[PDB]
Amino acid sequence: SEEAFIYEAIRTPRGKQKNGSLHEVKPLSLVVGLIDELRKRHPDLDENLISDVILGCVSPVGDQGGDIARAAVLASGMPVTSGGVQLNRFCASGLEAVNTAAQKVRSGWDDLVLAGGVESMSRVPMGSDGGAMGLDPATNYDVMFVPQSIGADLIATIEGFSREDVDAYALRSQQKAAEAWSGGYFAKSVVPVRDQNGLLILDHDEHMRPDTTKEGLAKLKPAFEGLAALGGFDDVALQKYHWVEKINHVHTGGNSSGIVDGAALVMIGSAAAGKLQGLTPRARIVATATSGADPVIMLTGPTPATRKVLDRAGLTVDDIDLFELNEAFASVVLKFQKDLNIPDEKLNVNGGAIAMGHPLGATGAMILGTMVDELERRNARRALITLCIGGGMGVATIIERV
Amino acid sequence: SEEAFIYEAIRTPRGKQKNGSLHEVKPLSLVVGLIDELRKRHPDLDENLISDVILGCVSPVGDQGGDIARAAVLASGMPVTSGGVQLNRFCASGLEAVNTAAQKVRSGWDDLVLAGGVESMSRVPMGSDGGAMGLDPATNYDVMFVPQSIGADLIATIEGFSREDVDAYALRSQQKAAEAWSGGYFAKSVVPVRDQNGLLILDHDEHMRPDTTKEGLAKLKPAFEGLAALGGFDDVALQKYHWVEKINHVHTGGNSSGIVDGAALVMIGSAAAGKLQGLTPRARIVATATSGADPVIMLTGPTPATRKVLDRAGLTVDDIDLFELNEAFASVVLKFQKDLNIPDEKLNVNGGAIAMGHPLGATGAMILGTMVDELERRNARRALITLCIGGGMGVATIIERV
Amino acid sequence: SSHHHHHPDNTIQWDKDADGIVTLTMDDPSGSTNVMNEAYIESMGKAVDRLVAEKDSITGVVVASAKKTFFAGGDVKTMIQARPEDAGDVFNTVETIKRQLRTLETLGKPVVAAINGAALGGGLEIALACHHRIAADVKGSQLGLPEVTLGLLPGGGGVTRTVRMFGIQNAFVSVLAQGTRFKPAKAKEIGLVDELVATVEELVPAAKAWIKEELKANPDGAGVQPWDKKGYKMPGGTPSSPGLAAILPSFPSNLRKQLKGAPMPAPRAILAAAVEGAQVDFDTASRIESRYFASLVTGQVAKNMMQAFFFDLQAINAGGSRPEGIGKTPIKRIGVLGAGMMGAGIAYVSAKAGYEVVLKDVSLEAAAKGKGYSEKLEAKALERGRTTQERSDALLARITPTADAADFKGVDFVIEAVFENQELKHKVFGEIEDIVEPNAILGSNTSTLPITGLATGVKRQEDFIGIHFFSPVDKMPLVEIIKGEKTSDEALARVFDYTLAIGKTPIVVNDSRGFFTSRVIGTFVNEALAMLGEGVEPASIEQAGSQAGYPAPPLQLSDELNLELMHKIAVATRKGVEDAGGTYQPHPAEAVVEKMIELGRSGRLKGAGFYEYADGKRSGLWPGLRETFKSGSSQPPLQDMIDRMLFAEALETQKCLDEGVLTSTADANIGSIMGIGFPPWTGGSAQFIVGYSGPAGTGKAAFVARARELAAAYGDRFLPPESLLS
Repeated sequence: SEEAFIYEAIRTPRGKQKNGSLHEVKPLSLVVGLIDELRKRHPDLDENLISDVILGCVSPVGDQGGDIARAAVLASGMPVTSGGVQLNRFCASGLEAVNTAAQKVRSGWDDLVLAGGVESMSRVPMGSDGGAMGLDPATNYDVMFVPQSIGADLIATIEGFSREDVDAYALRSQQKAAEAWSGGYFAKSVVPVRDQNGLLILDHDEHMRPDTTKEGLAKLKPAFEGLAALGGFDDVALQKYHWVEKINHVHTGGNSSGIVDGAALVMIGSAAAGKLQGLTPRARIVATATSGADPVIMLTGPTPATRKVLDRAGLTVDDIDLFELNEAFASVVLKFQKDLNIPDEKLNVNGGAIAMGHPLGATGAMILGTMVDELERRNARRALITLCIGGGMGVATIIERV
Repeated sequence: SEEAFIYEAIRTPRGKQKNGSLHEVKPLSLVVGLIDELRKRHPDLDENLISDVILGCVSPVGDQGGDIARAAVLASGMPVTSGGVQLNRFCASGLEAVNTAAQKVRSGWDDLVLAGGVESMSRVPMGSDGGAMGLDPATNYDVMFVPQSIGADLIATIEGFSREDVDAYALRSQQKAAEAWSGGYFAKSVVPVRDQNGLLILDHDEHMRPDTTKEGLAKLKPAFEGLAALGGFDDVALQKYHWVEKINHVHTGGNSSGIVDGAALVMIGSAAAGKLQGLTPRARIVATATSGADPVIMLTGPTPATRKVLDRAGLTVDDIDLFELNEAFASVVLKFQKDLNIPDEKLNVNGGAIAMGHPLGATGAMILGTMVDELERRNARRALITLCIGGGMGVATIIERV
Repeated sequence: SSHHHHHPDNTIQWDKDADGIVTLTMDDPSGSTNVMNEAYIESMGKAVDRLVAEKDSITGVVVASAKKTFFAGGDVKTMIQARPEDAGDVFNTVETIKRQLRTLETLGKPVVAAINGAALGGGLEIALACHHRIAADVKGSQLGLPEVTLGLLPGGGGVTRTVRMFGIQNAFVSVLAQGTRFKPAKAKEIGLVDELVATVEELVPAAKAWIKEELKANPDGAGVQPWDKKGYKMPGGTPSSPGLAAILPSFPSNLRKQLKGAPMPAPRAILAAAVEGAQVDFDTASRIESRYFASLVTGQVAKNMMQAFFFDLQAINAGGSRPEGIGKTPIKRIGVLGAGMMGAGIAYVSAKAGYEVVLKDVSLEAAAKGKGYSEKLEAKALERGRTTQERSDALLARITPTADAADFKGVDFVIEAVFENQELKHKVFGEIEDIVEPNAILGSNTSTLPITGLATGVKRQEDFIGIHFFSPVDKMPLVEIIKGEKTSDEALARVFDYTLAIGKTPIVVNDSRGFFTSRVIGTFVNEALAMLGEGVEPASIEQAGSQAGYPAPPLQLSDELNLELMHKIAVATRKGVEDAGGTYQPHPAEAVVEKMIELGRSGRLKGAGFYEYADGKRSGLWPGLRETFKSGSSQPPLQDMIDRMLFAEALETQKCLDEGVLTSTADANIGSIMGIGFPPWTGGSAQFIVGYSGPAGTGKAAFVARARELAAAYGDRFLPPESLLS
C-alpha cells in the first residue's frame, strides 16, 4: 500500500541508424550522461538512499553486455550500494523496468530506485544476442515464428487497414512530433548528448522527417530487408490464420518505427523517500499489468494488457486522458484504437517512434516520460502507456498527475 | 501488505563442465522440463492466473538469448498471457528473480508468478556476453576491474584465512553435500533431466567429489586459468588496498565453485491466489534487501545486504535458524561468518557450490529452494539466503516456514 | 562401452595383404543385399575389434561389398516393432552402430569405401564414416539417405556427417530433407563421393592405390576427417556465425512452406538434429542424432510410412495382385489413341521404357504436339544432365505420330485416352479393333465409366481392360487396372507386367462405377464443397486440405476436375441407385456444384471456378464466393475440417474393401497415396484407420469413436461401416 511516485523522467535525443550522431557514443556513456543530469538537477540528493538501478536492454551483448546497469552505477560514481540489474522483455523492457521499480517501491523493501533503458542499435544491431525462438529449429517450428513486420501486415489485412490508412497515420506522427519539438514540449526532458569536452554531439531527434508528404510515402516500397525478405514466413502466418487468403504488405520504412540509439532514465520513490530528499512528485503509478496474445501475430498484446490494467485500477477508457502506444508499426496503433474505440486526439499526441525512432530497451521509459510531461503541460489527470512486445506479450501502465 | 508465499521450489541436477551429462541439453529444455514437473504436480492449476515468468541468466546470448523466459512460456504450452522476462544481476540473478516476483506479488498487481534461472555454462561460457566493466578500457581502468578469484584471495589475505582454512571449508562442503544426497534431503526437489524419449540423462549432481581428502586438496595448484592467469590484476587490487603488501593465493579448483549447467524454478503467489488454486504455502518471503560493497574486492556484498534485510524485518542474527550463502569461494563464506559471528552449524548445512556447482543465473533460485526444503525438514522457522555478486553488489532474502 | 550390442552369422570377410591394407568385404549370406541387421552389427563389431588389436600391422582399410549393391538400408522389420517402451533399446542400438563407425573413422589411418552398387541409408552412412569414397559409374547405382521417406532420419551418423561435410543448409535441402537419391556422377558433383571408376573391377585396386598415395603425400593427415582437425570450419558457418544466424530463422519457415503444415515429424526432427548437432562437438552431435532417431522410430507416423512405403510397396511389386501362374508376354508395339496431355504422357513413359509407340489423333498436327510433349521433357532432361543425346534421340525415335488408323498395324497393346464418354470410346475402339493384332490388349484410360459397358463396343471383350493413368503421367507412379466382368486373367497379367516395365506401381480393381481412386477422391472434394455450402470460409477449406497433407487444396482441385464432370458423376450415381430400386440421397455438395454451374463458374477449363484465372494462371479465390455461400457464418475447428476430409476417404476406402472393389489393404494404401494424393504420413487411407492417433486415443477403436463424433456433428455419412465394429 506504499504508493510509488515519479520524481524525474528524462531521455537522450534519438540518433539515427545511418550516419547517426550517436554511433560514436558507447551505450554506457548514454546512461551515465543521464545520471549526470539527474545529479545536476538534485546535487544534494543523498544517493545512498538509491537502492537499485534497473535498465531494460533488448540486446545485452558487447557494449551492452555484462549488466550495463551496474557498469553505469560504478562509472557514474554512484554509491556501491546502489545495485544495478539488466532486464529484457523485448520492446517493453524500458516500461517493464519502470513497473518493476514501482512494484519494488510498493513492496516497502526499496525506497528510491532509478529505472530506464538503453539501446545503441547502430552499434549493437537487433538480434545480436540470438535466441531460441528464432534460431532453434524445434522451437521456431513449433511456435510458428514470424517476423514482426509480417504480423503487422496481417493485422492490417484482417482489420482492413489500407496502404493509405497506415501512411496517413505515419504522416500524422511526423506532424505531431514536429509540432511538439517546435512548441517546446520536449525542452525540459530531452538532455543533449555531449562528449568528454562538453562539445555537442546531438541535441534533437535526427530521425524525424518533418517534410514528409502523402505522395512521398506512397512511393516507398514494402519492407524487403531483414528476416521479412526471407521465404516461408507468409505461409507460416496464414497456416494459423487460416481464414485469411493473402497478406497485404502495407508497411514500409516510412510507416514503421525507425532504428535509432538512445537512453532514458526515470527516478521512482515512495512519498517518505521524496519528502526526505526535498523531491516534488510529478506523477503516481496507479497500476501495472502484464498480459499477452497470440505470438504469431505477435503485435496484439497491448489490448488485453490495457483492459487488465484498467480493471485493476477500477477505471474505463473514458477515465484516461492520454493514450501512449509505441509506434512499432502503423497498423498496431490503428488496431489498438479500433479495439478500444480510442479517439484520435488522445492517442500519441506528441508523435511517436515512426517520426522519432524506437530504441528498443529505452522506448518504454521514453514514452513514459513523454506522458509525464504532457500530463503536466495539459494539466490533465491520467495517462495509459503500453507497448506491443515480441512473442505476443503486452504491458500497460497507468499514471496519474500529482 | 499482500504477503508473498512460496508454493513450489524445484531444480535440475547440476551437470559438470567437462564431459558433462547436460552438455547435449539446450538450456531452454532445462527450463521446460521444470515447467512440466510443476504441471505434473498441479495438473488442475489454472495457468491463466500466472502473470509472469522471471528467469535470471548471466550470459543471455546464443542458446540463452532473446528472452529465454518467454521462449519457455511458449515452448511449454503455457498461456500466452503468462509473460516472460530475463534479468541479469550476475551470480544473484536467480535470487533477484525470486525477490522481484515476491515484490510483484506484494504490489497487488501480480497474483501468481514463476521465478527462477537457467545457466548452461558448458554451452554458453562465462563472459560470452561481453560487457564494458571488463572490455571497455576507460571503464575497466577507472573502476579498477579485478577478477573475482583475486578478490577472494585478497579477502583471505586481509582476514588471515590460510590455505588450510579454505581447504577445510571445501572438505566440509563435500561432506555436507554427500550426507544430504545420501540422506534423501534432495529427493523431492531435484528433478531428473530426461530426453524426449523419457530416457534418463542426469539424476544427480555429478560435480560432487565425495572422496575428497585434506591431502588431495593440498596438492592442488592455485588458480592459473582464465583472466586470473593474466597480468597486472594483483597490482590493481593492492593499489586500492594499499595497506596489504602481498596477496596470498589460496583458492584453487578444489575450494572454489564448480562450473556447471542447471536450472531452477520457484512458484510465488499471494494467499488468495494459492487458496483459489488449492496450493499449500511452503514459506513466506519476509523481506528482501539490495546493498553492496567495494567492487574491487567484489565479494563482500553479502554482509551489508544481510544487515539491511535483518533490520528491515526487525530481526537479528540469532533470529535466523539457517544461513545459506553461495560458495563461490571458500574465503567469502569464512569472511561472512566472521563478519556476523555465524555458527558453523547454521551455515550451508547441506553443502554448497564447491561440491555441487554454481550455475550462475540459476544458483540463487537453487539455494533458495534448498532452504525451503531444509526448513521444512528440520521444522525450523527462518532462513536467510544471500549471494556475493560481481561489481560488489549484495542481495539477501529472509523466508519463514509456513 | 563396447563395439557389440550386449554381453548370428558372419557377414564380413577379412583380408590383410602384405602391404598391411585390410579389405572388409561385406557379404551377408542370409540375403541378397547387405542390411544393418543383427548379423552386420556383430560382424562389424568383431572386425573393428580386430582393426584395433592389429593396429601396428595395419596401414589402411578398404570397405567393399561382394553383392550386386554396396549396402541397402537397415532392418525395417525390427524398427517397425519398436514401441515407446523400447526407446532405450533403439537408442542403444544406433549408438553401438555409430561407435563402430567412429572407431573406424579415428583409426589414425585412411579408410576407403569401394562403392560398387547402391548405397542407401545405412549403406551410405558406412561410406560417410570413411575418409575417401570411390564409386563405380554403373547403371542402376543410387546413393542417398532416403530414411525420411519412411518417417525416419539417418541415425547412423548420416545427419551429423553430411552437416559436417556440407553445412546445415546444403545437407538439409539437398540430401536429408527429401532423401534424394543420386547417380554416381551426380553424387561426385555435390561431393558425396570423391572419384569414379568405369567398372567395379577397378574399385578395390583404386582404393588401395589411393591409400598408398595418401600415406606418401599426406602422412600427418592420413585417416583424419576434416571435422577432426584443429581449425575446422563448417561450410556456411555454425549457428553462432553472423552469416548463418541471419538466415537460420527462415529454415523452419521454409520447411513449413514446403510441407504446408502437414503433421509429418521426420523433416522437423532432421532439421533440429542438424542444427543442434552443429553447435557441439562431433560425439555430442551424434548422440543428439540418436535421440531424435529414437523419437521417430517409436512414433506412429514412422509406423505408417514404414508399412506403406516399405512393406505394402514391396508386396505390390512382388506381384501380390497379379494372377497366379500366368507367364509373361512381350509387347512389340504400343498404340495410343488420343494426343492430349494424358495420351502424350502415356506415349512418353512407354517410349522411355523402350517400347515403340504409335501416337494417333484425329489431326496430324495434334499428334505432333503430343510427341512435342516428350520433346520438351527430353530437352529439360538434357539441359539438367539427366540423360544423354544418344539416349534421348532413341526415346523420341520410338514415338511415331499419325492421324491414320491404318498405322496401327502391328500394335499389340492399345491405350485409349480420349474424352470420358461411352459412345465416343465405342467408336474410337471400333475404328482400330480389326487393324491391331488379334490378341492385342484393348486398354482404356477411364476414370469412372464401368469397363463392362465399354467392353461391349469391341468384339474380344476378354482383352478389354481399364488402364487408368494420372496426370502428369511422366511424374505420377500409379496405374489403376480395372477388370471388366469379362476381362481375362491373361489380359490382367499383361497390363500388370507393362506397368512394372514402365516403372510404375499397379493396383488391381474390380469393375464398379468410380473404381477406387475417382470414387474416393470424390468424397474428398464433395466434403470440401459441403463445408463451403455450410458457410465455412473458402480460405480455411483450402488450408484444411493442405495441412491435412494433400498435394493440392480441394477447391483448387475441383476447378481442375471440372464441375461439369462432377455434375455428370452425380447424375450417373443417382441413375445407378434408383435403377437398382433404391432411393437416392444427394450429397450436400451437389447443391454447391449446381450453384456454381448456374453462375457459369464451372472450373479452370472454362476460365472461372472457385478461383479466378488470368493469363493461364490461378489468381486467387473468386471474391463473390463469400457472398454466394455466406462464408464465415460457420466456423468449425480446423481439426474438424481436416478430419472430415480424411475420414470421408478412409470410410469410403473401407466400403471399397467391403464391396470387393479392392482385394488388399496394400492396394488401398498405395493406391490412395499415389493416385488419390492421400497424405503419406497416414500410410494410406486403410492404414489411417489402424494407425489413427487423436484426442480419443489410438487404433481402430479410436478411429470409430472419432467417426461417430464427426457423424453426430456433421452428418450420418461419417458413421463407420459394420466391418470396423467389434
